[PDB]
Amino acid sequence: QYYGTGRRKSSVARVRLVPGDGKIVINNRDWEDYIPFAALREVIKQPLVATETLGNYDVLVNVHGGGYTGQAGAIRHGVARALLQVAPEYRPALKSAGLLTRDPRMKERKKYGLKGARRAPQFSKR
Amino acid sequence: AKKSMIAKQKRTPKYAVQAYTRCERCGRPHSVIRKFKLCRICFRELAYKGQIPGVKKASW
Amino acid sequence: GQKVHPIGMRIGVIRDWDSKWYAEKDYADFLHEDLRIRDYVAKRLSDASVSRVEIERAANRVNITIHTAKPGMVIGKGGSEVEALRKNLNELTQKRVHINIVEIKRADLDAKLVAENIARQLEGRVSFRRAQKQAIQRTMRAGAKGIKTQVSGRLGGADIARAEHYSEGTVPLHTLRADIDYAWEEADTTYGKLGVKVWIYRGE
Amino acid sequence: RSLKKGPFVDDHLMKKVEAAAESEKKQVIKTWSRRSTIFPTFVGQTIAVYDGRKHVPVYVQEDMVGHKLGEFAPTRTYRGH
Amino acid sequence: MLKYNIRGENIEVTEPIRDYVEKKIDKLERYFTETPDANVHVNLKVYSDKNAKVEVTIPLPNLVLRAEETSGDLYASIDLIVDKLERQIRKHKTKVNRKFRD
Amino acid sequence: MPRKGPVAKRDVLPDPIYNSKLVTRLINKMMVDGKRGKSQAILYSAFDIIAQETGKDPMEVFEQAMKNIMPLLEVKARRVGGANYQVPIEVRADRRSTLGLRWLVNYARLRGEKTMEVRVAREIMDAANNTGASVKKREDTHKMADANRAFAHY
Amino acid sequence: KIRIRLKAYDHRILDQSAEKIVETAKRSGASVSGPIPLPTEKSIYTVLRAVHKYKDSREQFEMRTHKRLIDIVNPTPQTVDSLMRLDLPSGVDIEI
RNA sequence: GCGAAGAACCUUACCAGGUCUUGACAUCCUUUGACCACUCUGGAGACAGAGCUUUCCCGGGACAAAGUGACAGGUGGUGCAUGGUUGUCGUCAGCUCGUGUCGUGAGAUGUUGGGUUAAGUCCCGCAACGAGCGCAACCCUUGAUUUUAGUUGCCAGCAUUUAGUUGGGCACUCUAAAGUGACUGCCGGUGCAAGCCGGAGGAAGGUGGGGAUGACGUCAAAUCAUCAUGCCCCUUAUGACCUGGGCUACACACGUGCUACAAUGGAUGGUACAAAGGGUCGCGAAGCCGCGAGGUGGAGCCAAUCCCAUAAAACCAUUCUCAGUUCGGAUUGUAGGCUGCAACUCGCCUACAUGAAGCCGGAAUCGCUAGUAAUCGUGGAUCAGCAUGCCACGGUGAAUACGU
Ligand SMILES: [Mg+2]
Ligand SMILES: [Mg+2]
Ligand SMILES: [Mg+2]
Ligand SMILES: [Mg+2]
Ligand SMILES: [Mg+2]
Ligand SMILES: [Mg+2]
Ligand SMILES: [Mg+2]
Ligand SMILES: [Mg+2]
Ligand SMILES: [Mg+2]
Ligand SMILES: [Mg+2]
Ligand SMILES: [Mg+2]
Ligand SMILES: [Mg+2]
Ligand SMILES: [Mg+2]
Ligand SMILES: [Mg+2]
Ligand SMILES: [Mg+2]
Ligand SMILES: [Mg+2]
Ligand SMILES: [Mg+2]
Ligand SMILES: [Mg+2]
Ligand SMILES: [Mg+2]
Ligand SMILES: [Mg+2]
Ligand SMILES: [Mg+2]
Ligand SMILES: [Mg+2]
Ligand SMILES: [Mg+2]
Ligand SMILES: [Mg+2]
Ligand SMILES: [Mg+2]
Ligand SMILES: [Mg+2]
Ligand SMILES: [Zn+2]
Repeated sequence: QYYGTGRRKSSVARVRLVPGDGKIVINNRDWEDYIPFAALREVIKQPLVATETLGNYDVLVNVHGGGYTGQAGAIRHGVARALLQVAPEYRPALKSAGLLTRDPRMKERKKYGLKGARRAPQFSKR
Repeated sequence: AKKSMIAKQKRTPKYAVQAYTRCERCGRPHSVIRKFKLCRICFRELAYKGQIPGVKKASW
Repeated sequence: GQKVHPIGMRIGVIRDWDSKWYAEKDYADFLHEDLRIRDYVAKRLSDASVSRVEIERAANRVNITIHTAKPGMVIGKGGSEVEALRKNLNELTQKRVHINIVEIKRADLDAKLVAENIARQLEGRVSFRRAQKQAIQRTMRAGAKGIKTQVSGRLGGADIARAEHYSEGTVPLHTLRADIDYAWEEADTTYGKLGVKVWIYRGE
Repeated sequence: RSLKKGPFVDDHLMKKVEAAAESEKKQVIKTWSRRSTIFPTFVGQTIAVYDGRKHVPVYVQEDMVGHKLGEFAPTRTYRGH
Repeated sequence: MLKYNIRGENIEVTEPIRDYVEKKIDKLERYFTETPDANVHVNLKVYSDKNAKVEVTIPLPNLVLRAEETSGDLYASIDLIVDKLERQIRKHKTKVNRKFRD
Repeated sequence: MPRKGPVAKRDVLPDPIYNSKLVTRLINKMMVDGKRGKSQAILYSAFDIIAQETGKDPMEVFEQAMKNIMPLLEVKARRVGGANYQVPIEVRADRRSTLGLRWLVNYARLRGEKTMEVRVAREIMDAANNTGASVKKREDTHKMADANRAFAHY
Repeated sequence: KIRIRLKAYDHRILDQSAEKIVETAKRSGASVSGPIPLPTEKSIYTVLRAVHKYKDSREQFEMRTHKRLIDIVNPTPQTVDSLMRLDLPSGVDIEI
């Protein structure tokens, strides 16, 4: 229950939320290991810190795809969409921090005549 | 010196390594795609004409 | 400034490509067979005002339809010229070939047919200015909302080449819901080589 | 052949010197095959190798075994600037 | 110290022609008292109606010198291409100095 | 000649452990080639040396290190007819912090010790005591700007 | 126990032809699952635009192929005959 | 790092030597109708001499045998004789026409003036009233969502498996067809109107992000060598075949790139996280062998099923301790692997040993405004073999913009 499938870059994160103690499960693996950076760890709890429910629910995460930071962003959007399903009363609170928005930034495409997205080969006058 | 060259490529060579690919319509050696067996020029000029199935100009 | 090919810009958007068949591992084998079929059709039917030819291939059977403005030479009283096609195509196709013939109504609306009629006059020692204008005023009665044509090359026997174009109507090239026809043809003269370009903004 | 399946020796070159052992460096051998590794049987013989426009004679030693014919027939004509 | 590069097309770059181009464009040193070493791109071409063309590019740091001429014979064009180049050096140098001195 | 003028500015996220804005903006300044782990880790461990060597507060001492090297004045040269005059001018609030971190890290690389870990931690100690290269350069900016006080507004 | 594979360059022919099978199959072999839209496979061909010079100016072409899937659970004696009779036009390749 | 999206022979257009003249490639002549292929000898091969066979099918035929002609053949010249194709100003916002009017006339007006815009985009005024090509939109792709559909995809809730495995179900993702959605739509202020500023709703707000799309014309811009083609030229050769060489040279000058000059680093051990593509004379697993490049082997796959294919930076431990070094790898000697008839000129990779310049680069100069620069890996075209080039994919991920 409480399905809040969220996305970031190339990552898709399906999150089912249940009341509990606060344990986070990612692909049948402890979340201390999957996310090594404590800096990447705080952003996971932003939807859980605007509303005081951090030590009340357990998240079961089955993410697939994207880089290690990619799942961190996609799991933040994952819980917020699922948490908003728990009670619509949280919408003004989460909207203030811009947590419902799905980030639209994606890596560009390479262009012919260019060495990347916008890099231009060195110009020589003469 | 091209009519001789095209005829030479048709017949079997001494060894399998002498063989190579040539454009069917015009006959230039460079830049031939073996999906269509056309060179890069005949491919463009004839894809515009709507005669290569599936092929269409690519925006993305 | 160079212009994109008006036909090529619209393949798969509003129109459909001529040769419509599907095969894998036989692509280059089938594709160059069509290039051979078109070469022979364009040879014998040079004076029949044939414009559109498509290939309809299905399970070792070749189906071809001919769009003709004047099918009387292609089929009709003689009833024996069309059958020579299937007898003159079995040697290179090696497949059971069936040919169909379709009338072209309002032949002045087809950019292909307008092109050579302009072209055929150029080697008839007709002035380039007159030849284009006569075709422009003929097509406007047919129901087209636009036409503009140019002839470029050693123009009127001049040593220095130049291009001349005449337009009236509406020919929006950048619009994608346009349905604009296109044709380019060669005018074989004794002073050089000339080419004519014609594009018509059709009705719908 | 730079593998175990080698070595590679040209037929018409190998056969010509093989029957020339009776000559024992009595006839110059005029050949074009530069892609043949020099065999022990070749030692003491003199062979004329085509260098692109002419034939250049080389006397085969024992130290030349295992090398190619063309190594001793320089092609590009360099004389400084 | 100027380094030259002549692209002779439809013509042969004979040594007398090379010396003529080198010595005539070499007098520009008097004007621009420090000419940093740079490459000169010179192009020569002759038509069927006996007309000669010269193109010169001398990319000095802030000074992009060009001049292109068409005349009867090869030597007239080279002698007449100094005037177009000398004007630009005199134009560019005296523009900088007098304007910052209001 | 072109351009509309003012533009938006990037946001900063509050880092854990040492929740601050300067710390997050300092991590991104000394990061190279987008390796957050390398640059972030040396800063977090550097604060340990701040506590062990002279333990006052890792959050503090770093503070007045910044407020001792951020410049108050600035020079924005302009070219007038005949000669170029270095015009003194104030420093905006945003560039106040930017010119501090850049001066801190440019001279932390030039300190000349074994590891960047020690070099950055030691440099802020000198700044917190009104010493070092980072403090030295700010005085050069002030001395030059106050020497040309004449045509400040004129 | 019969599967059908359909591929085509243009889906308009594909989707219309696919529907023809579904209606005919359910007449005898009522156990017919809906068409499955298998992923499309795409290929690009970048080509130099000019003839002689100008490698920096190019042009790109594509070839997108669409695929479908038809599954039948319990066949009928006429189901194979019904599938055999329904001959799709060109531009679509069938495979039992 | 331009034609060249692959120069060992071929390619090859050049050179040396060895050869042919209705010819290597098509038409019309005339006799047979299959014609060859192969083996042996001289062969560097092309080609010279012999034998086995050449079975055509249905008076037709295409090729081949035989000699003749009409003829063929030129990557020979002219891109200032041309067609077609492309670059550039420049995705800059301009360039013209019809009717009217002013001026003896070339010309003018419309297209100017006041606002606004990314935009001759729009409003008001006006001796002008309208139109066309351009701008904008229509096209593709990314970002949110509903119905259809559950296989080769997914595993909520389940029982089982070494492992979503197997049974089971489309719940969720997912794939792809059809739709909704963004249109200054609404509100407040400002203005007379265009419009401008802010705010709410929303995933997205002010042409959302990115592509395809390049007006009249300028440079007698490039291409007769992709193809076509006027004129000129050659034709026992400026045409045709073969081997070998060369296009890979080297006192030097310039442009474009790759690797470094180390401690945010080198070395050793463990381990996590992708997207986009290719595969039938093809991909090639497990297993066994070798330090290694690689060898044997043959599973499965005409593929959401199998393979290519273990992603690398990053993370965690030990060690090295500021040196031309445990940095850097050029260069070279030996021993091997792989493709190919063949690796010397002239291929790629592996093992051992040798260990160079180089410690941030003068004058000068280049790129980039957000998933951008920076950095790290991956795939594809050409391809028997060979890319530090080209075209695409994703991971991590900044600083600054006062202003003209
Ligand atoms: Mg350039
Ligand atoms: Mg090859
Ligand atoms: Mg003089
Ligand atoms: Mg380049
Ligand atoms: Mg050769
Ligand atoms: Mg025989
Ligand atoms: Mg014989
Ligand atoms: Mg030109
Ligand atoms: Mg614009
Ligand atoms: Mg005017
Ligand atoms: Mg105005
Ligand atoms: Mg606007
Ligand atoms: Mg307009
Ligand atoms: Mg309003
Ligand atoms: Mg808003
Ligand atoms: Mg547009
Ligand atoms: Mg020219
Ligand atoms: Mg030229
Ligand atoms: Mg020609
Ligand atoms: Mg070369
Ligand atoms: Mg090392
Ligand atoms: Mg070698
Ligand atoms: Mg070693
Ligand atoms: Mg030294
Ligand atoms: Mg050092
Ligand atoms: Mg390769
Ligand atoms: Zn071609």
